[PDB]
Amino acid sequence: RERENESQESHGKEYPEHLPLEVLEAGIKSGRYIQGILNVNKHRAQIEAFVRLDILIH
RNA sequence: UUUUUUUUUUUUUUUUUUUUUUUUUUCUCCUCUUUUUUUUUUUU
Repeated sequence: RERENESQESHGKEYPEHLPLEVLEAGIKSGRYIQGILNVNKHRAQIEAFVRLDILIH
């Protein structure tokens, strides 16, 4: 019963689609976007992703 | 004492041409474990 619910609450997209750069120019300048390097743990490497300014990406 | 006649190896040579490696399939796919990540230092 789960199966149909998880498979029909997934539709036909897997990842957020990207977008242009001038957006990122502005989003920086206006002050709503930080940007740094990104590393990963290695015991847990599918979950524990960090964004060195640390932002936990789950 | 046994004369005379019954052809034979197809004729021909003095014709133009402006293309080009290959060639045509097989789907989506659960990466297991002390961690933040250590870090100066000196002898190459």
